[PDB]
Amino acid sequence: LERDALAERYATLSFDVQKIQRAHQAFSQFVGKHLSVAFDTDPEAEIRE
Amino acid sequence: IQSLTARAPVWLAAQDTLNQLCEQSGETLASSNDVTEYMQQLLEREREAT
Repeated sequence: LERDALAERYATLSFDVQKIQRAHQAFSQFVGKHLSVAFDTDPEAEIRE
Repeated sequence: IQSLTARAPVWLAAQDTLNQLCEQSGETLASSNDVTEYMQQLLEREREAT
């Protein structure tokens, strides 16, 4: 019964680690594909103008 | 010409430091997408090192 809570907490921690790793990998991939135009101006407003 | 002139030194400066930065890295950078690839590689190497 005691170790049940330990396992639950460990599972939460492992899931958190996984989520953080997934977010990091997504960001790494993102920047790999994404920095070139990141935070650049909107063409749509310019084209409308 | 004016536009180009205004942009002339900047481009050169862009190259200059780039070269230094390109030299700062063992790999030579040749394209903006290649630059982003090297950057994300550097991020992954940093993450693994930490």
